Amino acid sequence: KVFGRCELAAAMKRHGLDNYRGYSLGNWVCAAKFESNFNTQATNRNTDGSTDYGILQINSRWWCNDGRTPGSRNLCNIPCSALLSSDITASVNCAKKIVSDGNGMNAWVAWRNRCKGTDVQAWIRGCRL
Repeated sequence: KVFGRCELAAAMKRHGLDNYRGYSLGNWVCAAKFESNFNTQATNRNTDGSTDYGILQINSRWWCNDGRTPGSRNLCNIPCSALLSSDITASVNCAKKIVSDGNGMNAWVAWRNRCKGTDVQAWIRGCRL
């Protein structure tokens, strides 16, 4: 499923992310934009052989099991394909463990490089929330 900016925003607030661990809604939307282009089915391979899954590109090294990542953990106790559903519940819930892990949203390299220190508000501009 490919979300609209505001739809994704709406769903993310609904699922408890607005100011989750201090991170306003615009951060999560911006991160989603640059990780997956709002597309729930997005997959990409990392240089280490792990794969990134979903709307927020959650990775198999630590957070999920995809059956082909040797020497990895499954810290969100999920198969990585659960992260590609049209329902974002699993991705959000897992994002909350990641984001609560010490490094905050810096765990997402696209957040720190593209969203951090920028006007993240603009990502929710014109949405009913």
